[PDB]
Amino acid sequence: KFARRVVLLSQEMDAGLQAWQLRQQEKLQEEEGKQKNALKSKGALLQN
Amino acid sequence: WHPGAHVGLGKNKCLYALEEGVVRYTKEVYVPNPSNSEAVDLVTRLPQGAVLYKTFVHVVPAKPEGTFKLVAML
Amino acid sequence: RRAAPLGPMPNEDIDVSDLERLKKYRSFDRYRRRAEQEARKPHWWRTYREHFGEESGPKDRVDIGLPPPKVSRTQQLLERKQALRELRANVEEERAARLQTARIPLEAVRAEWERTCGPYHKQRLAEYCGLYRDLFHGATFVPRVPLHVAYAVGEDDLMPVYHGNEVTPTEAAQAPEVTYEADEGSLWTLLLTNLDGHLLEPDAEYVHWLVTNIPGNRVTEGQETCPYLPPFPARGSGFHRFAFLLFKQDKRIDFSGDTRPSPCYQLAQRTFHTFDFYKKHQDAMTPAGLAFFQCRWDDSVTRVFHQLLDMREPVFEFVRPPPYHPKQKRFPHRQPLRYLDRYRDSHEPTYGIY
Amino acid sequence: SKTILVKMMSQAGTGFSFNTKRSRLREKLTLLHYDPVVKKKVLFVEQKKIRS
Amino acid sequence: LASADWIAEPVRLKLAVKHKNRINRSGELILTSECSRYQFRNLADCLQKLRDMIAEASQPAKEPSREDAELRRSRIENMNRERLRKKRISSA
Amino acid sequence: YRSKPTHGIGRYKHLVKAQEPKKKKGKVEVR
Amino acid sequence: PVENEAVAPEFTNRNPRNLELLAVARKERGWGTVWPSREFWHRLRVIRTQHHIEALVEHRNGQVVVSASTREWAIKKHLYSTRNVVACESVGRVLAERCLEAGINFMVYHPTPWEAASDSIKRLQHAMTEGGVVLREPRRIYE
Amino acid sequence: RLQYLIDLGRVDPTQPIDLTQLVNGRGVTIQPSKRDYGVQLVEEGADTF
Amino acid sequence: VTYFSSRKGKRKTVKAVIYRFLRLHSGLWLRRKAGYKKKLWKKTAARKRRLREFVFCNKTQSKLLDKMTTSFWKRRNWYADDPYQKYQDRTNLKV
RNA sequence: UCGGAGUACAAAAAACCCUCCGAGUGAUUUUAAUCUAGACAAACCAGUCAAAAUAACCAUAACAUCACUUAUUGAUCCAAAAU
Ligand SMILES: [K+]
Ligand SMILES: [Mg+2]
Ligand SMILES: [Mg+2]
Ligand SMILES: [Mg+2]
Ligand SMILES: [Mg+2]
Repeated sequence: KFARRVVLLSQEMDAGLQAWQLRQQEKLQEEEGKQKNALKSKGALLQN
Repeated sequence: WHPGAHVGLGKNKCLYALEEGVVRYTKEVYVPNPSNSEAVDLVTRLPQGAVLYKTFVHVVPAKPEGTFKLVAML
Repeated sequence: RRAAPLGPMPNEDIDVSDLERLKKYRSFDRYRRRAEQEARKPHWWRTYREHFGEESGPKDRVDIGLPPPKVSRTQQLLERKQALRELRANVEEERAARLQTARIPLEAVRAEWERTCGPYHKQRLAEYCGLYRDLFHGATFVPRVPLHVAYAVGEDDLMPVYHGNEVTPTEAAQAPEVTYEADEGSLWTLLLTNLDGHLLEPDAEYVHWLVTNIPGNRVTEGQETCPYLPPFPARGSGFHRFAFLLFKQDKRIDFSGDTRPSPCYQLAQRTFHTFDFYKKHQDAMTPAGLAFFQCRWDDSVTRVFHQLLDMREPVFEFVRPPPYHPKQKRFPHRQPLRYLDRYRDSHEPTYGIY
Repeated sequence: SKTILVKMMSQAGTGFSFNTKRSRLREKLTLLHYDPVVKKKVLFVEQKKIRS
Repeated sequence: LASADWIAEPVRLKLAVKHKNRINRSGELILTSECSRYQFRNLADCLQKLRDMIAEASQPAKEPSREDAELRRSRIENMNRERLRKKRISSA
Repeated sequence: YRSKPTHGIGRYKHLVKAQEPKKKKGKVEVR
Repeated sequence: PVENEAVAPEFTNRNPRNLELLAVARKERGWGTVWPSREFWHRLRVIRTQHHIEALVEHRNGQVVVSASTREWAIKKHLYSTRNVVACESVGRVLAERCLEAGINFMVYHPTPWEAASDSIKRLQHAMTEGGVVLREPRRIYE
Repeated sequence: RLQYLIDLGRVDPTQPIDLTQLVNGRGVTIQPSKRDYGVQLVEEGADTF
Repeated sequence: VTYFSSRKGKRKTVKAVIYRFLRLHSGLWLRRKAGYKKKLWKKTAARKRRLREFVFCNKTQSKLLDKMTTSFWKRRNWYADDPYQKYQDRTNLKV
């Protein structure tokens, strides 16, 4: 019973760490999506 | 605590929420009512670089005012 | 356990000692001006602007529009002052001004307001009504060119359409006329859309008019793509916003993929996405003008659903959330007799075995 | 100085009486109350002395 | 409504003028009730409501008016839109 | 509150003078 | 059946002014210990600097919708001085026209008590009343 | 309940029905001592009668 | 409370309770606020309204009054034109 | 018996034949309505606030004020008065 608890506790910590890394990549990939989704700013650049 | 947005004020200076939502506490500036002689006198004597700050209690509404539903299609 | 403040305290700049040397306010209208200027600063503590929807605070607005006209400030500064000196020296003006008896040519101010600061004032009107949010999302444009939309109602009466006005559908039954100053060296595109009013999809907008490749001022001579359709707001949900968009295009563009049939009455074919539409032809077109009005329900809407759209008229209603009540206790304590009425299901008495 | 409690009857004919505390040295009091029976403001006059 | 011959011709058209919001596309006047749980009372309410509709429309002299809180702003927003309408220039 | 970093944000009595009220018995031009 | 008859049971209106124009939107009731009261949809803000007169119409979010001030070159070249009683009238008349053009017909003005008796502010509201813009916003329905 | 009694033969509509027939049908029980003055007809089942 | 009477041997009731309480068939008891007729000129408008309202009794008071009265007053009564007739039975009580 | 400050230093509560102030009402008119969501407080009895709605009156008008404003007060039964 003790050994199974060690395996369960070791996997949950490892699985929880993987989830955080996925969110960090997901947050960055979402940021670059907004940059590559808007419109080409004409603004004052038309006369520039 | 002075009342803020969506918060009433009873005759015994108790604060009660007017809308359903989340209670929030905030530090804001104090601009007294001109008809209050004692408060406006305190503001008058302040130096130019100072502003009164007081604490306020707010209630940010959660439920919307209402929604439109199809009642009849003639 | 005292903690250290995260930044400068508000009133720590002034010296507590030597109070008499510091000049006072002496007024109540000075404090209000000072307090309001202090209330708009980004303080490090929790503020009202933080919790009550400041719309993400500072936003990097994307500008997609014609560049502002090149004006020389040095020449403008001298001519503006020179013109004022001529008006200042007039004695008869002083006679009227002192005696509080003078008026101004509001029509003349209207013409000059449009040319000088009209585009900037119209920009915040669209932002306030969220036209940019529902059309270009974060992107915004300055309505540089003036635009005039008017409806022919009577024999000679002319209902105008300004920014954020209100027009009854009866006035808008017929197609309007658009007048704007432009030379015969470029092309323009006119687009009228119903931002809210789509039935199945809430994020889509209908199209009521679309004229393509307009040669200069004459709108009629331009190629027609989508025919005019009178506004048809629902009876329940009122005040739909209809926006006129003017696009300036460099080259003759092939606006054939968006062509609609002539007696187009299928609302599924009127589905439109301005951001998607502007995405395809972003290189050629450029927004230049804007004019939008509010529109509620009237009797003339009914015939549109029946005769024109061949549709049963849908009627909505504003429904409020049901009242909130606490969980019912078996033995209410010091509660009025009406405590039972709150949780009653129906007022019709219901007998059981009897 | 002692005050007097007097009952005031409506002058609108309806039977409506509310008590009011009054100073003893003052003369007969006459007020402008609001009786719900007529749902309108009507004159009220002092009628009887009840409590001192 | 058109073929309902138990009402007079002036009464029939006055119902369409006032109650045009309840008229279906096919000319079918629709009246609905939700008050009581028993359908006998619901039908009785509809009949009494229909009698009142006919009774007030039947009388030519019956033309009551009223003032409401929404009527004030409706008049103001109507008056304000007439300010811009006053210009009279050649149209399209 | 004491422990919060925003403690003492409402302090004002050190901005204005004490302004001793003219007491009925202590009314005197103490110069 | 008819493909054109499909209607969603719930209709979503994205117009921010739809609730405001229907007099069903929430007014920010409360405060009371401060001034001015922030229970409004639109507020008229009149600022009288020693050189110019500025009038603002603000939403409760802090944004300014329509503004008419003597600092504009359009109004400056038609007025003799920007700090007269007549200058306030011109600001009032110009703002009244713009508010009608912007569709704003109701607003709340809370003047300082001494400004309420001032000659310029008294006649400024007269221009607004005759300009078509009506103070005293309508009461909220089911407040 | 009046419809329920008739369907099960507790009372019959061929013969006139009064308070006595209801008691013999065990439909209602009347206690004269407890100031009971009879039976009142309610409209709980008017739709399916 | 006389648990066993000396004449019939049954359980008596306390007449003080019935003269000033009303028992609904759901077990809830009804009573008037104390002091609703004393010194009305002294009390405010809100206070007088609160004292004129009927109120319920909590579990201990309700349980106490059930042991002081006999079983005749707990019966089901069908009065003619009874204002409280619709309050007799509880409804939509999720305990 | 009732209120305020300290003891009880920062949510609430917290004692002594503990240390100090008070209350058992006046002045004035703005004479202060009816009805109901939701809560604070509390052994019980009591005490407090209160949106919406209706009426009153600027014709889309509810906090009586001031005196440290906080305390200025008494349950049934019973008696008297118009009810
Ligand atoms: K929509
Ligand atoms: Mg029985
Ligand atoms: Mg509690
Ligand atoms: Mg109210
Ligand atoms: Mg006794």
